[PDB]
Amino acid sequence: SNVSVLQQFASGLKRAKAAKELQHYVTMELRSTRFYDQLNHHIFELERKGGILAIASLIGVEGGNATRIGRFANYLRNLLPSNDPVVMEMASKAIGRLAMAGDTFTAEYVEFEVKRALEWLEGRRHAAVLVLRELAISVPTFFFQQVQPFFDNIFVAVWDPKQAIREGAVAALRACLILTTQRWYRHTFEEAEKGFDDDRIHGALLILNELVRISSMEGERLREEMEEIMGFGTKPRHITPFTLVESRCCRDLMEEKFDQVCQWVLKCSLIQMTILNLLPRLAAFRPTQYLQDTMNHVLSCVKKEKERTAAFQALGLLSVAVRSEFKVYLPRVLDIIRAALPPKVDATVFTCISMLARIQQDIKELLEPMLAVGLSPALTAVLYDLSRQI
Repeated sequence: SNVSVLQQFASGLKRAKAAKELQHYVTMELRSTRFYDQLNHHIFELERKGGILAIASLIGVEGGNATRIGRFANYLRNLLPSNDPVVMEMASKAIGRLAMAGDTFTAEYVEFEVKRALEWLEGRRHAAVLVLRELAISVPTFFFQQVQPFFDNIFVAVWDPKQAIREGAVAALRACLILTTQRWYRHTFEEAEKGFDDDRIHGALLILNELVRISSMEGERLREEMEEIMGFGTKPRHITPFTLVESRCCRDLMEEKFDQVCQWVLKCSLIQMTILNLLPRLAAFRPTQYLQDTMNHVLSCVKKEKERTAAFQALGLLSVAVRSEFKVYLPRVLDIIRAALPPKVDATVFTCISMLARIQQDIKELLEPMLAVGLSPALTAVLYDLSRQI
């Protein structure tokens, strides 16, 4: 569109931007090459979010080509070393979209990014971590090419005093460990124990919970389903239309967690959040001293604010995991819920009530306040699942 194209580009660069990007992608679906490259260069030079949007959308829609990959690789390699937050995450998304394009240059580009990430292992460390996460999720085959340098550099870079590095690198370790288990463990456990022996608390807890959770998917399945929250006999139309190491170390994992949860009860919110997330899975793997250590932190956090959601989620997982011994704290849990509801966050409280059902006739008396709270999709789905199961 030349002039109109440049105008729309400037407008998008200066909700509305998202709509403009979507329209541009839809137009690229139907649809010169030099003009498109020049427009991309103008938006790139000018703001950065619009440039990355245009580059990624045009690449993904129009399809990867040798000239396009060669011209846009320089733009990406210029964006990566220095940029601003949020824009970096968008750039990493664009890198992932280019990675999953499925071209001959994809292997070279992925190896180049992985090697530079390893060399790096703060707009650089976080960028490398995000790229590693995306490549692990998208291309396990080329992500498994470098595993020993992966572990060796990450086990040193993670324990640096940073938060975003921890958040991303733990997820990268999640993907790597999942791939390894589907297809190292001793080195991971040794490094985690050395680090554990307030920054060096939640990282070790996460690393141990990785082995515990991968060994036992039952605890993770409930969390995944709650986070998300025809017939064979039909006659087809007569006219067809056109168409081991994680089990033997899990004990030590739970052991080094029952003490950390008791120690860092209120040290340096983030640590409490991670502990609340990780305790129920460990108890689900192996439930009284561990149970008491988990109960203290969970019950303490439930009463407090800014952690009620995750604390109740952990409480529900604990109720599912421990059936008989958990009944002692039922009056405390019910009283806290009956205190929290009248103020109306409570959607997750309803979900945890559903998981607790996942029973007694007292639920008939408990029906009235939940209904009196009000309408919510979580409440409706919880009631429907309750009627299904019981």
